[PDB]
Amino acid sequence: AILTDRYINRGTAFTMEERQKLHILGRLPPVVETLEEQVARVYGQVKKYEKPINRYQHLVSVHSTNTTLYYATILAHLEEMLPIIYTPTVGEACMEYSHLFFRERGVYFNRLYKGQFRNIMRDAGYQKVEVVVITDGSRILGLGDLGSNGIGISIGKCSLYVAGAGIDPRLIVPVILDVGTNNERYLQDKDYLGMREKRLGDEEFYELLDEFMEAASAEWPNAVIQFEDFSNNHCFDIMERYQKKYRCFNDDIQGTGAVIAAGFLNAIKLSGVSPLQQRIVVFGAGSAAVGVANNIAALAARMYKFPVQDLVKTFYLVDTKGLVTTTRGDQLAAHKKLLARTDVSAEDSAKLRTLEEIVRFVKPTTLLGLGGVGPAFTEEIVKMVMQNTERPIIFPLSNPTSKAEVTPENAYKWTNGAAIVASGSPFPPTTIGGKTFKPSQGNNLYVFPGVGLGCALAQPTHIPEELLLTASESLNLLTTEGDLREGRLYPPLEDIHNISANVATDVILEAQRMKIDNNKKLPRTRDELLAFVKKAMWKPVYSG
Amino acid sequence: AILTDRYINRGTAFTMEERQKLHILGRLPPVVETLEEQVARVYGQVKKYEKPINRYQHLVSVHSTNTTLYYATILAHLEEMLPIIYTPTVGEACMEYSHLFFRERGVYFNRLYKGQFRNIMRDAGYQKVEVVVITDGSRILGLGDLGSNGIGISIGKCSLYVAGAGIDPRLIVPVILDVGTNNERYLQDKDYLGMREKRLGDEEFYELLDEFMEAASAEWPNAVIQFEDFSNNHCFDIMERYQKKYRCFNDDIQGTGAVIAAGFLNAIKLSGVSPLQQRIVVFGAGSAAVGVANNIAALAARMYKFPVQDLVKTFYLVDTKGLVTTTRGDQLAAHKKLLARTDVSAEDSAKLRTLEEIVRFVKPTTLLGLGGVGPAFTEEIVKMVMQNTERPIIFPLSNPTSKAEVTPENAYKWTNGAAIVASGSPFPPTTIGGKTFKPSQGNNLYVFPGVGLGCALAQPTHIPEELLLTASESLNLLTTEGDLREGRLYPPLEDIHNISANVATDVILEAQRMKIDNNKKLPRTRDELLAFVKKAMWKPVYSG
Ligand SMILES: O=C(Nc1cccc(S(=O)(=O)Nc2ccc(OC(F)F)cc2)c1)c1cc(F)cc(F)c1
Ligand SMILES: O=C(Nc1cccc(S(=O)(=O)Nc2ccc(OC(F)F)cc2)c1)c1cc(F)cc(F)c1
Repeated sequence: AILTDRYINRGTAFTMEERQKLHILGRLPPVVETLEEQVARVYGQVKKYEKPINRYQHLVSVHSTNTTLYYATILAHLEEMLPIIYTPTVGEACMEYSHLFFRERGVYFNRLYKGQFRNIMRDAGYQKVEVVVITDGSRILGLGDLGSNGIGISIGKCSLYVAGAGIDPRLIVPVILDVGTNNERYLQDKDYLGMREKRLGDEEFYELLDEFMEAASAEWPNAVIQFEDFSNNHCFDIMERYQKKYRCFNDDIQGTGAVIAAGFLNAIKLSGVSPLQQRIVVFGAGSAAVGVANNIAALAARMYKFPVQDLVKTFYLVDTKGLVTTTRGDQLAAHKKLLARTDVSAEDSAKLRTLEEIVRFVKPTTLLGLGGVGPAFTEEIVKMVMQNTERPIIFPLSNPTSKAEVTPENAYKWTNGAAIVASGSPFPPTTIGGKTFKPSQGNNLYVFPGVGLGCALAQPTHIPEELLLTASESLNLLTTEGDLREGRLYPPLEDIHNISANVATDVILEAQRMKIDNNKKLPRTRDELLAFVKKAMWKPVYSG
Repeated sequence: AILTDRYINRGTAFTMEERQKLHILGRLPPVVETLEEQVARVYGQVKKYEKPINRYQHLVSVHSTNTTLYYATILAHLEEMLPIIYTPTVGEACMEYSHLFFRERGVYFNRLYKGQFRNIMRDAGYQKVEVVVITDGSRILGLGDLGSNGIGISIGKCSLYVAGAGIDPRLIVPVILDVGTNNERYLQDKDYLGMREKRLGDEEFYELLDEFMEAASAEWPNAVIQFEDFSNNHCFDIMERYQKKYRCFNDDIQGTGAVIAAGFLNAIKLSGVSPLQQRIVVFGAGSAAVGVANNIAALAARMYKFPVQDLVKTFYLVDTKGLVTTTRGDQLAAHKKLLARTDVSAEDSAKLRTLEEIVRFVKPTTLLGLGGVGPAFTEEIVKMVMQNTERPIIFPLSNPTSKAEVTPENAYKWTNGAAIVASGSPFPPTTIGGKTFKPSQGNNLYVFPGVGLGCALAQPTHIPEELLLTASESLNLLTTEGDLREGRLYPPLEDIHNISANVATDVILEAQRMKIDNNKKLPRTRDELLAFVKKAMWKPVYSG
């Protein structure tokens, strides 16, 4: 009952006296270790494997045997483990090694179980669920439809709430809504265990997802519902359909913009060039890219009370046709109209098509890379931004490292260390003339865990944009005057518990201000509330 | 309680109606599979890995989740899985990947627990244990001292009793007696979890092993104790110390000789050249090699009632100095004296040192490779044996494939298909002139499971040499006139359950004849007893 229960198993951390008392003497090799020693040992076992997928496979066996030791190991080595336990290793494990998720506790829905969703949730036998991560395996980036195998994405995401914000590992639920797959290999694969049919149309999709939201609201009323890795045809419409009626958010949309805005406003503080003096090229004009721009504007308005109209005029949106302007002659998509230049002539628009000529005309102080079309921030373009500011802000956020607009190394080299860089991936430091530079990674881990922990404690009726904006500001303000002097845009990733507790505290205070909080037990003053939030967090230490 | 219990979990083999009844609908992806389908799926998952160690790692995760599916997969693919789940992959997993055994149910003894062995066995909480495999990690071949990590050897060996003879997986216990290690890397390794000291001397070794045998005899009175992978300094002395007093055997010593004798007498039947006409070079003169020779003699005496003295005179023993003779001038080790030629002059002995000149003088009809010194059965030597018999019997039994005296391919090539070959490793078939040849593999799996199953049912007071000799004869007689016409020396490995049931039946009848059997419930006639033994075997099928 002790060794075989992964939540209370301590393995070699059981003392000789504990082993005798628990009648497990001789069930373990004789060495007694501390958790710190067990972590160092597990870290050596992980590094004995060269390939990410094999490191993940090892970590899965640790999680299945000693859950405290698993989470202890992730927190000791967070920056290094992140690429293994989530993007991009987790999607590779879903696509080709889906058996790595068979043993994990999750919930599988499909059309065959229509009208039974509530019964299936009841039967799962959870207590006071706090977080539910749901995907359909469609993929936000629309690469590698995973179908049913998308369960691995929900499982990996749930583990980041536990590690990042101390969501108790028993109070989190990974969910796959299998509405089919358009993955041709899977549709023909004898070993695919999911619904063997093309993805359902919107009407049936929403019937099943409505039943899921309603069942969850009734059976898991304390839960936050987080949408993960839904395709663009659904992810925005899902939030529009449910944001007011259920306690839900989408990390890809709302988390990404909260994190990027926080980093960007710290880049502005370091740059010299204040927010109304910034001239920002937004390379890429999808709904997501425009969402990030709007989140930057909203955050600058909150922190500084500049008129938002004036902040929107700092943005120069570039789509596949060129600079988005009112004089260009095309009918603009709704999301592009708000950021469209009104101050550029038809004749100038005609000559603003390539990024090099747009940069030469706009004279930007910032390049935001949200383009997903490879390395567009060329040496020539970086050299022109150096004419417009002493401290170019360059954010190559497109993933992976090959789709990225520019390497941090190149940005630092070409600017001789002047570039302020945030990345969507970890990069090693660059040294120029004995001076060391390292990009700030805008990882989504900075925001979703603290939103999850704040929404779990506060029990708000719903998650309005105010709570994401509060989380974005909280994150910005956690970057210390010391961190800022060393060129960091974010508090350090390894301090994620403190980050999450602060973000959670600020989200709770906002829910309290709006009177949407249903938990009347919580402190209503920041210092006392922060102390309370920290004590509520589950910690990967042996407890009893 | 259902999915999380590896003994009753069926995974996708639970029907839709079962999943609803058991309240696990939505705990599994929706496809329902038969066990045969699950086996094909697992077999594909195993072959997705290139390296043996990675295939083993996958099979460990299947065993931890669905034990019935694990054993079903091994039995469907036995010949292919054998090298992965035991020798030589298992020793590599012990040496460098010992974490693969952490989750497995075993028992760890050492000097720190002196006087507690019985309490530790009681606490392990087993019912009516049938088989116990114990090692100290010293290694029969004295390569790669594993210390505590030798637990993996006992675990792999126990799984071969379950797969080979349907020992119920709940009624088998893997044991490590950690009496230290002489592995210098381990003694310095911060992550070694065993007793960090050089191996104990003989007096303390036997104090601890005596306590083990006595504790086991009292707490697990129905068990057979099998010694596995003990070093030569102890393995023979252990059997001398315990064979009469406890229900125990050593598979390396007693199993190997039983299997090789059975194959060799079938090679003699195929050869034309009858046992008293055979002239057998025994290349290698260790205790083990001489044990095998004596087991061949004892089996030929039992099956054919030739005087054993006359069979012993068919053997020409070759040690590192040359042909073992009474006229050679050295003082012979006790085990070499029995097989020493008395019919070779001092002057002939002086000129009988190289294997090529011994073969030229002896004119053997058989070469037995038990030498462990690489490829000594050269083309020239094989060509000389062709002068002495139409059907040379060539047995390169030294492991691994590099220590082997000759490849089966070479033996078949050089003899143009006339060679009768048994190997200690699996080999692919060889085709010569459109005719296909494949060596017979003398795997230890043919004997120990059936001895374990016979001794579990019969509950003999002890395991005298009569029961091994009976098992050796049983195995020989299971090679059908059809198998023999196709050149096979052994019944087919994939029929291991039937083999084990027959071996077990013949062992029981022998224990009954000697009146050492303590189980009075068993049939005493072969047909009825075989039917009973088959029904008692655990089968990897879903039962309830
Ligand atoms: O926990 C058990 N044994 C253990 C033996 C050495 C060490 C440890 S540990 O917990 O201190 N470290 C550890 C663990 C599992 C890792 O994952 C992958 F390697 F197995 C990796 C490290 C644990 C255990 C659990 C059972 F359910 C049954 C049982 F008989 C033993
Ligand atoms: O058994 C479970 N799920 C399962 C899901 C798909 C398929 C199967 S299976 O049993 O039909 N096949 C299978 C299994 C484990 C393999 O090992 C390595 F891949 F996990 C390999 C194949 C089983 C299970 C067990 C739990 F303890 C909790 C839980 F939530 C689910």
